[PDB]
Amino acid sequence: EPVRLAPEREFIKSLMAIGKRLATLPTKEQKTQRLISELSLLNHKLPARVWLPTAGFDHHVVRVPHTQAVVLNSKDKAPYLIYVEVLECENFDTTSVPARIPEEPWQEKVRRIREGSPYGHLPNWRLLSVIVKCGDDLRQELLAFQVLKQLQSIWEQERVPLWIKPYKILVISADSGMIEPVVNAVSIHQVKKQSQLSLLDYFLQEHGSYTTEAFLSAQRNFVQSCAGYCLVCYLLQVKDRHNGNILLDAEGHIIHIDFGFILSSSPRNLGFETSAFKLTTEFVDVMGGLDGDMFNYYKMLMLQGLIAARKHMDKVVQIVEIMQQGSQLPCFHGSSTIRNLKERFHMSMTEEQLQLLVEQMVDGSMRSITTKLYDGFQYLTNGIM
Ligand SMILES: [Mg+2]
Repeated sequence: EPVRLAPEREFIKSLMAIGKRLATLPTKEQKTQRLISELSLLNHKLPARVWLPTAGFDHHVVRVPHTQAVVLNSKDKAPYLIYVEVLECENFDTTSVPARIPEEPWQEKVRRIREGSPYGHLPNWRLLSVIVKCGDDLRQELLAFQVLKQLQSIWEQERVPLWIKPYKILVISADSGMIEPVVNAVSIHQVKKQSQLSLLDYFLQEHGSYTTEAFLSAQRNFVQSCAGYCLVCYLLQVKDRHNGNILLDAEGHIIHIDFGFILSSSPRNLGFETSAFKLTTEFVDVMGGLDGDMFNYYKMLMLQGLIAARKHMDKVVQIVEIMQQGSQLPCFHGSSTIRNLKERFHMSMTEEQLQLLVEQMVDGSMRSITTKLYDGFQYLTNGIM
């Protein structure tokens, strides 16, 4: 029995077909009801010789818990999120399809699904998640994912301890795809809404006090991820940054999501911004303030990260150029997109100049901080303060 492709195609198509039927429904409530029925049907055919390509390890799909999926918010479309139970195997080509067994945080979902699943006792059981978008073009997300992976590889190679979290994208059609969500994390919006704390106070409560290893560890993770995404947002010109599309994980890292406006995507910023990455007071406070060692570390990481990126520039630009040749995406706008991208690597600068640039960029990223208004008047008047 060779690895047959038709089962897999039918599986992927079934997920898209579900989305299409949900999209005929006006209300979220109705889509939720329909989704339960749809997933129950899917389970008729499982386990099967099919896989979720976003897994990143060989496995068979065994179950899609039909009550546990989520219809996501959409004005027009019908995006949805499913949890998918799989059994890991070492080699998919040699492994037989598993025999059927008859019938909040990530951590609680995993617990509840495992307990309710006839497969949940198996040691090779794993829960995966995927967002199915049957009417959204994900090629721009895929480009971002490819670039993020490349930057991650560059920083690893150059031993720069920046941290980012590329999330997997599958492009199905020109107007459909799949996204592996980042599950161990909540938007900063919700972290603040639920806790009613600043991020600093949240860290002190959740991780520990200033003298604790946990606090320092979380702070280090926050800085390394902040620096990583600062560079990502600058190089890719990621726009539409807000607390709804920045997540916080249980380790203190931030994760940027939703790359719907990158590179030359309209509308262009008219406020002379170097990047839409904004370093708020709240963020600077987590780093222990403007004069703090962790803020200095942040700036050092930005410089070492940019040095590393610059050194391997062609690896990143090539990814963008290949995507541009194949596709007519909104983030491309004729010649200038690539020119401007290359210029953001600062190939002509010395490391001394790059250090000065990082200072300017960091200063600019805090432009929304009220202190900058208060203490910026020397640039706007003939006074020296
Ligand atoms: Mg002046």
